[PDB]
Amino acid sequence: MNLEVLCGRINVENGLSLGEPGLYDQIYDRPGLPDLDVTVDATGVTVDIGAVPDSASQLGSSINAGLITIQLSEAYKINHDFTFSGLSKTTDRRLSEVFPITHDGSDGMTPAVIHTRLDGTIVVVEFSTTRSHNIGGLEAAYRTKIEKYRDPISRRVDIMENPRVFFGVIVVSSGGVLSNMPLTQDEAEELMYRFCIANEIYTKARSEELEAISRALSFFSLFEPNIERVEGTFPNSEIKMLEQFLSTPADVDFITKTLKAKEVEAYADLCDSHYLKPEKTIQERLEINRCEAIDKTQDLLAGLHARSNKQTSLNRGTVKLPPWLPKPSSESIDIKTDSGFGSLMDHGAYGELWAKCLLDVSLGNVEGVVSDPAKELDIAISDDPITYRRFKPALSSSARQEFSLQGVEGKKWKRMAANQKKEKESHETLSPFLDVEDIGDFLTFNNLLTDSRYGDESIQRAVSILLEKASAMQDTELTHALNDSFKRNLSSNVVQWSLWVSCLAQELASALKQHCRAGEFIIKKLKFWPIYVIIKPTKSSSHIFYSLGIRKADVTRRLTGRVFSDTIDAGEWELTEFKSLKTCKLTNLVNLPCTMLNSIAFWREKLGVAPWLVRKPCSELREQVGLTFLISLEDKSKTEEIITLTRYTQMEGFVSPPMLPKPQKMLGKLDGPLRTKLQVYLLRKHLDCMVRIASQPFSLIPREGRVEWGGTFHAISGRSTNLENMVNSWYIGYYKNKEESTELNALGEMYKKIVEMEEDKPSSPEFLGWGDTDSPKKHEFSRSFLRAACSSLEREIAQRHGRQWKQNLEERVLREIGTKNILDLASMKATSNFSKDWELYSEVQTKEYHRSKLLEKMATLIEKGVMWYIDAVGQAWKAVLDDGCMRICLFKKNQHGGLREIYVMDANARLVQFGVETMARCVCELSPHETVANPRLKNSIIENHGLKSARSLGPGSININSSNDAKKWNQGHYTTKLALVLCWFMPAKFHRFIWAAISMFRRKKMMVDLRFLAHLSSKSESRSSDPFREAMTDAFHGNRDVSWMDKGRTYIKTETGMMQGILHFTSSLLHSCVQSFYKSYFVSKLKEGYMGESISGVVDVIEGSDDSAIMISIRPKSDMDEVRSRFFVANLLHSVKFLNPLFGIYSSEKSTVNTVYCVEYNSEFHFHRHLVRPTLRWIAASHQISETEALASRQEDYSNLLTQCLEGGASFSLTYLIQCAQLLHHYMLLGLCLHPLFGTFMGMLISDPDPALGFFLMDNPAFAGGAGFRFNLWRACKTTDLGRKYAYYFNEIQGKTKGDEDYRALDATSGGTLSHSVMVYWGDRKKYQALLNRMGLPEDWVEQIDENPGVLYRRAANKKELLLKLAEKVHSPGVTSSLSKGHVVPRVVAAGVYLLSRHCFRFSTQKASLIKLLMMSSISAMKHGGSLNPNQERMLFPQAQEYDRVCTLLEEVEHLTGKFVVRERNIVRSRIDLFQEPVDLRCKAEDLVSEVWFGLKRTKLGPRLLKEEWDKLRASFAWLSTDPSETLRDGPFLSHVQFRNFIAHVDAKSRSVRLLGAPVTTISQVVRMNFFPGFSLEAEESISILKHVLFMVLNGPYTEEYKLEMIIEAFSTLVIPQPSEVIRKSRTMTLCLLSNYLSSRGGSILDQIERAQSGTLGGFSKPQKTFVRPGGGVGYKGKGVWTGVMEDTHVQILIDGDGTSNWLEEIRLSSDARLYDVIESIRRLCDDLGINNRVASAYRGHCMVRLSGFKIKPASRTDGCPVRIMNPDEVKMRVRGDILNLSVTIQEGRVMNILSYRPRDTDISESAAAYLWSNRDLFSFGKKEPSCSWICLKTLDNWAWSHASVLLANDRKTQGIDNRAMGNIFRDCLEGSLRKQGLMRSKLIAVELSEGSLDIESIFDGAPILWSAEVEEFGEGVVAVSYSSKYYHLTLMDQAAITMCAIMGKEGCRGLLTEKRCMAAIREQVRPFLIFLQ
RNA sequence: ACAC
RNA sequence: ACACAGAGACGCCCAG
RNA sequence: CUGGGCGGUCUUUGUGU
RNA sequence: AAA
Repeated sequence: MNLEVLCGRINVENGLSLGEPGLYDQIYDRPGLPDLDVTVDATGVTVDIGAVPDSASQLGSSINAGLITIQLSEAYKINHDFTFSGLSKTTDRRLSEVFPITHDGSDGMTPAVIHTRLDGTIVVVEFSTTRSHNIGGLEAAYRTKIEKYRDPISRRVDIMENPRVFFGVIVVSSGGVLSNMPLTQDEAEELMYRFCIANEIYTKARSEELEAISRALSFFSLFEPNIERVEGTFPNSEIKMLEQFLSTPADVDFITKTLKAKEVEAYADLCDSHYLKPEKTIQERLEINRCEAIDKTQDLLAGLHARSNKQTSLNRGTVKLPPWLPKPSSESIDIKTDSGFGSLMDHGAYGELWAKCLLDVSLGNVEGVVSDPAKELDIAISDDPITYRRFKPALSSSARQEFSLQGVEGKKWKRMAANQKKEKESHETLSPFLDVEDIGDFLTFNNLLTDSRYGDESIQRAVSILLEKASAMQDTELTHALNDSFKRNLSSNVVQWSLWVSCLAQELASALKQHCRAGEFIIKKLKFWPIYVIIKPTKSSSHIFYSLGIRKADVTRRLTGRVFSDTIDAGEWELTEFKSLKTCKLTNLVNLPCTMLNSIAFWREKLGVAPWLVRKPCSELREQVGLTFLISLEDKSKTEEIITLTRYTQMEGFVSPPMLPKPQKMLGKLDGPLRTKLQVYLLRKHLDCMVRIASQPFSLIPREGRVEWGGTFHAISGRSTNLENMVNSWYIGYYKNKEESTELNALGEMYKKIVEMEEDKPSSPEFLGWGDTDSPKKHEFSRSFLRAACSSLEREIAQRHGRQWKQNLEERVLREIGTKNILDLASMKATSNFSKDWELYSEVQTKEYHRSKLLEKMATLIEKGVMWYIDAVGQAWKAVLDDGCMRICLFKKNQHGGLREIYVMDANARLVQFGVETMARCVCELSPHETVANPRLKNSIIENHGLKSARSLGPGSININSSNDAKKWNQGHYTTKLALVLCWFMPAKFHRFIWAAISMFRRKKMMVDLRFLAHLSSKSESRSSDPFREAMTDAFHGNRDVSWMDKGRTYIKTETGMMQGILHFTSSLLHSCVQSFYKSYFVSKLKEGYMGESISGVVDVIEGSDDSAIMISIRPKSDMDEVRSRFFVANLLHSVKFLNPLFGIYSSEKSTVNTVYCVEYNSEFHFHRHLVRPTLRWIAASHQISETEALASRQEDYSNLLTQCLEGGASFSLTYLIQCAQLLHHYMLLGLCLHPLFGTFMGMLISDPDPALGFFLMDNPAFAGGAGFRFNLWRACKTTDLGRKYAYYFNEIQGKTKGDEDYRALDATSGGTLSHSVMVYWGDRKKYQALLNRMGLPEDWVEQIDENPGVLYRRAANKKELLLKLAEKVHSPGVTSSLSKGHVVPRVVAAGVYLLSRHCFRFSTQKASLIKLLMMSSISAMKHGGSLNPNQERMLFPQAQEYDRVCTLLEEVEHLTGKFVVRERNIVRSRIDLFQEPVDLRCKAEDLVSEVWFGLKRTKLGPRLLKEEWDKLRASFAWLSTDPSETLRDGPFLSHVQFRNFIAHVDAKSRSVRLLGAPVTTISQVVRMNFFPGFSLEAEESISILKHVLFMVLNGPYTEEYKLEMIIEAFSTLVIPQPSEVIRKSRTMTLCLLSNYLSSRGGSILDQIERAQSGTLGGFSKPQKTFVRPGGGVGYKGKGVWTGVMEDTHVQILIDGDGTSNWLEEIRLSSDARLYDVIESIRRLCDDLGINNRVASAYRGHCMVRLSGFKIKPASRTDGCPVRIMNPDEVKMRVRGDILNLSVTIQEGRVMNILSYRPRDTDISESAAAYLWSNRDLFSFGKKEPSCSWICLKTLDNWAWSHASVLLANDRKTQGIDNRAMGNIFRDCLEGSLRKQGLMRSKLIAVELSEGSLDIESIFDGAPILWSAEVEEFGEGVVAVSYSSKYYHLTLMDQAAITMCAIMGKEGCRGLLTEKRCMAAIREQVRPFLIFLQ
């Protein structure tokens, strides 16, 4: 009954003892069984245990009666669970805790019992049970459970000083207890009786990576959704339809007939809508289309004018801020004027209070008018110790009335006649005939781009000084020219206006939180400008009101145009009426100057204008810049809809014959109330563009392979421009703020959208998944079509994947669900607390609903005893089923698209939904054409398609594309259909749970905002015009009946649709099924169509969720063939919209069908080879910051936003200008225009430039966004006093400098930045403290983390560690702190007035300021006077080698001397890889620390290498100790959390940047030909020269003897350093070993090769046969072995491959001494060489240790690989076909290569060729001057080429020129050279009854016929296969090619290249040009 | 940051 | 002034 | 009909990459 | 030369 008694029943002796197995047998005459009940429901297994029968031996004492609960997850092991429910420990312990770590790979195997016996000894007891009625099973179990632990315990006890260790395996069964301990027979009999009870319970109830599989399998097998309850609970939830759909086939007659009907309907609509028979011509068809567009537009205009307020002339500005540009100056308060404060009284109410304020200020105090610079100096110097000016004016009644009209004090004057009049008139729509000429005149003529002549001003001087201090790192003239361009942009008329507007908004944001008494006003002066603002602050949520007053003798300049609102004139002064802004609108105002700078820079770069040249602006720049200015200032949600729709509108001109552009479709969304002038102007321009593009398609102009579109134009302005400018002009509206506050008068559109499809729900359920339908109405579908689509996708997946795909999918989903934890849930996402309580209004009117985070629910679940995710599914399901509904809350996120309808989710619903989401995500990852779970397929389907069509069809193939969308993708997908498709794509076990989960979605009670219901219930009268408002009001008040109400409740019921987002993969899988069925149908129709001649074609489908693209390519043979094929493909693509309603899709009207060489899948516009992605969208989002605890993380986020701009296609100069704008934004949020003490902070920053102290690191101009914050930090450390400060800090960390208390930056953030500066306070911790004390976490988590540092690298063992990790995640600097947020930027910028001088920055107890911290560091960093040694740097910056390599390339390109050249059409997305993980480290720091402290195999180094890496890490930190506890006491930290953060934060990361440009060391090409569009930058060691030589040495026309001779010469002449100790496949070590083999300046060559490879010396003694996969890549299949020497042993590893898998095999060894190091090294080697371990070895004979999953197998158990124990003068150089193999010529039959070297195309540089050419009298290639032009990149002119041709002749031989090599070398090189400028082409039964409009001839009249237009394929795959040749970037004979072209005209050999004829006799003129080929 |  | 094919906000709580 | 002090105030951000 |  107690473990300690039987534990102490043993004797203690030296060494491990396995005991003696004692056989037991029952003798006590067990009477029978107690009361046993099985009640397995979904919530668990409740077993009722009665009183045991009375026994003669009185057994069953500890089986006392009661109720015991067993979870369904832990039901696969119930016999063992209940057998030992007694003496089992109430804790769990790992072997690494009680025993020293040996790194043997079996130290994580936790046993059942680890008992620290009371004699200071250790014992282990392992339970076991066998279900066999004999002793043989007992013996087998005893043997297995003794071999599982006999050896590792011996390994750990050899080290242990006291070997007092005993092993305690008990083999319990039905018959006997085989044990090596002396057991009391009563206790043994009791345990046997418990096992018998558990066995009978298992019978009556059943009716590391393997445990999760078993748990999930047992749960899903035993889980029982109450379907009988479910049907009565949720509608349409019967399993009968599901099993019928699974059972019955698809009726082929129904599918056939429906296909015929839909196809003829599509044909009829195409004929009658796109202007077909009676036969017309394209001109008159376009004229009729234009007339139809005119008719529809005038109908819309009439329908909008009918609902307007007439009033053709109306006055209100579109930018409600005054147009004045004042000259900045020093801070001063001048009040008195010439006329005095007596003329201001007689000018109105505004003048009255503007005189009152000035009278109060002048005859009073100026405190609060401006922030004093002295009052805060005393509080900045000091330690541990906002004041707005307030005045109440006279306020006559008329003035109060006028203020109440404009919003000020406007609530008490609510029922006045004038106020009610204004309220009546404010709800009146305007008219599209508004006569808007002010805006049109403004966007042609405006002074915005004129310079303001304001170069020297205080804000400009401060920003310029900061810019120069940033630029101090890079003094190149390139940087100065870009900085002068930025200064010139900064001096413009519009940015000098936006600077004071941003200052005004920054002052207003801080003033917003302040509150005033009734009648009070606040007067403020802008910092640098003589502008006075009177501020009336309401509640912070409410609007804040401002009036602006200026001297009017200081208004030096005014922005031109009538768009700005009018200003009251007070005589001397200019005043403006009070205007209103709230928090959301403020974001655009603060960010206006950066926005305008990014816009002028973007458009200047777009229009070919370089930054360095200064020119008069053109018209188009004014248009775009003014439009951005206007739309940014107005910030209204209706305005940006028009431009986003003009995107779709101008996507119609790419539609080709036989269809006409039909843009008028978009008018169904343009019908919306227009309440401003800019909206009317946008509507008018949009309709004019609509008419223009309806009257004429965008012309396609074929060229010599190139295809272009012409006639493209701006939507909102007349000017015609390039296609890129139009595509980027579409996105302009994105400048408007994405997040805007939703008022209570809104959200009615949301409820209208939700319930719109609810009314149209069908009542007969026969068509909702039961029967087959033709033309369903709004929600129905046909199960035959659904089954056909899912069967087609099943066939496609089974073709793509293996035939066992379902079994592996089941294993995948079970492993995913089983490994899920509760802690992996939560993640601080909002949930819904809607329950039965809230469902009754006026019960809940008193209390206020609050949404809560999932973290609290997960805390309650953790305290509930639930640890895995699968243990809480049953309780959540029961809670849902006991409620009969799922509860959903609502929020209105605003998206740059239309609008979002976000549905929040209840915690239990989320728990149930997560499982089916994972189940659908796995099958989506198995799909071959989806993108959401397969990110790869997005760029590998639309780009492979050109290559695939090239193979399948042939050269000169015409492509047709479609772009399909969905307009009602959220509501319309009836849950039955999703459940049917999903259950079709699953095994049978999952089907029940899946169906039950989807059945929950049938009823979705959604909470309506209680504040909205407060005013809905208070007004029983409906009034209004929109019928939905009246419907909801009547339904609530009950004088109407709708399904979606229940007579006075707070929930709107809903039966249809899948809520937006919560199902993201089931509907994606459905859409993939639809796309696959469409592809199959298209293939079937293409194989037989148009009279039966098979139109050769390929169709490739791609889909996400709603956006999809169908692409069909064809290759015709004649004009009639071309036109008929194009018409047939057009019909196939047009039938999609008609076939779609058979599924629940409902094709959108924003789709684009029948486009030739254009496709827009996911906003990536592929216009033939040109790939266009808008950069304006990411340039607009450049300056949206996130809240930061530290200060360097803000700059890191800025860097991420800049890098995203770089991905968008922005030029490097543009990227640098955007970062210059970001600098200004960072300093403005820091306080550059609010805090008086900023100047002192600026001076402090100049002396000490430090990241995380407010200094901004500026990137190099040539490479701007490619390199993250780490590279900038490294460069500044190399070349500033930041190196001194970092060295000081790392001396504090190393411990050689005390520097106690303040300083000691012992904490680091992401991106390798360490600082002790953090503003934890962040405007207090009320919400944080509420979250902390609401959850029952232990507030002493650091004390248990210190004593148990194990849980920082392990997933989960027990609940206490789960609670510790939860407490860690609830105190993380980012995960919990950042998540709480509203509008981030105003909240941040409001802190700019106290951040600089107040106590906010904690020392990472007391708080201080930025100034205080800088003054404290002013006596530390300067005083330190050190530097960074290379070890210190190479652990502060592990990637330093790549950093200096990149910096060398960047340093080379500085000079601004270059040529504008011709632009490149091809334009693709290359992935240049930079800053790869360095190889000379062998591991990372955190995983190495985990290996040393706990023995977790995260690194792949073993005991010797582990010890070496630990030795150098000790060299880094002398107080690092193996034992984790001794490290915390010595090391300068506070807890293992701080140590873990510090270790993990500074590391090497695999940086990768994608780009957009010409296809492609490779960094230099991007540096040159990406700086500006159409401008090469034209910039003017030892191993680079060696690489450049050896590339053409191995790849060249030379002879093998001459090859190796010049190899030896090149190795001897150059100087190569000694090799290093790398861990992976490197080439520098191979070059060094190759050099040292010949120089012989070291030891034995084999030893150096062995140690260079970290102890590995071997190769493929028996290689494997090579097969070429489609793309090259010779793969290794067959039988082969690998022989070498690992760790002073002899290995013969055998490899076997059959397909794309290279699973390993029998591992032959030579001794058992160092198996573990051999295993680690062999794993490393197999990872580098591409050898996995999945297939178990076929061998099953004699073996000792198996190998499966690259893990140690303790036993032969789980059969794997049979690991069997059982001349430095013959080496040479093979040189045998461009591989420099060395070989050992090991025992006869094998050659055993040891080193390889493959010269690639990258290793070519300009300098090396010139230096070799000059040093021609230094090597052996100086002779044969026709050669060494193959080694050095030369240009062979007429005489040199004549010399080469004379040398060639027919057949001549030289020393090493060989024969038949010059032929193919010249062929490849010069065919590629001729391909550069052109010349040689690159890589060369629903029938329509044959009716015909005019035999499809007049339909295509005047068309650019394309089947003879030599058009090329498009796709990054086709630009790579053209560059796949090893000789592309060579200029061997290019002048020869241009002279050939000049000789033979443009045509010349166009014949001979195509068909052999030029004039049949040319001979001596161009004979060598033909000798080159034939 | 994007897409629902 | 914001929001709106008229729902709201234009300050909230307490004391007299 | 006048005064006062409070207030990341309130939740405002779901699902996946 | 295997991604």
